[PDB]
Amino acid sequence: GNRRPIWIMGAMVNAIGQIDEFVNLGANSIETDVSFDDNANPEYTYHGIPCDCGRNCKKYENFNDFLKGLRSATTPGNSKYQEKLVLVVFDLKTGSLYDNQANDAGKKLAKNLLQHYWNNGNNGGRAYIVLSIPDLNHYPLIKGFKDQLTKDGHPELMDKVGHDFSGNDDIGDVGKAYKKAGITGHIWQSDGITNCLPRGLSRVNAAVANRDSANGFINKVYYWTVDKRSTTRDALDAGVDGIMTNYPDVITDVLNEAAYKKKFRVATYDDNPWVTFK
Ligand SMILES: [Mg+2]
Repeated sequence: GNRRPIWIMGAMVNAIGQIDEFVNLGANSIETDVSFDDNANPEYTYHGIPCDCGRNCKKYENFNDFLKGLRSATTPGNSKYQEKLVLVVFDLKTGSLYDNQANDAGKKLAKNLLQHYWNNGNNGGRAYIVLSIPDLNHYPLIKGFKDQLTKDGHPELMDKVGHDFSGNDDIGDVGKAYKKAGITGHIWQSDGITNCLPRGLSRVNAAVANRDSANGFINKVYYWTVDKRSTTRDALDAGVDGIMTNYPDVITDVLNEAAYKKKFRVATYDDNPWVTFK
């Protein structure tokens, strides 16, 4: 049947210059860390130590600077536009906040994205965005984000927004979180661990089983962080939709292997990331 569209996602793309670096190596998507200040306002795109093996952990920007860069990379006609860059996952570092600031953090995030990425609806960046939350108990962040875009008069930009819970929680507990949050679509499911440590495919397989089941809730599954061809092949054979990597050119080389070219292709803008592949 048809080739599954795959998101090749650059890991820890936290400096404006790294957006071209990863996209030019073959990524169609990036993952970016977002730190929060003591008032739940996004502050930096900063991961810090410890981080993946072989990476400098300390590159960062002011978050709104990063968003203006990412807007340039994803706005047709801009001198820096990358037509291939179609998804951004924000790894929201809400661990520094109290649980009762999760909703406030969603609202602050929406205000910044509206102003600096979507430019108040004037010729904004076109990428789809996944709000990845590391703690299921922070699910109120989603309502905050949606209510703030609604208040600001751009509720439609939620068509460009999806969701992930990154903590490797049990799949049924993830689904309960989404039920609590009132969410019924646009759901990505991460599974992974730092490239520094080993991991098998058991939870990836459970996430794919949920995604492909008649009444499951996951639309897409992505596995992180994968820097080896063998691991790439294992994840593709498991049926994942995304692979997060420090080396997009390794993943691209695997997808260009003749057996994999028959079964997968690199996702473009017209592949809606919220639709389960059939
Ligand atoms: Mg991260």
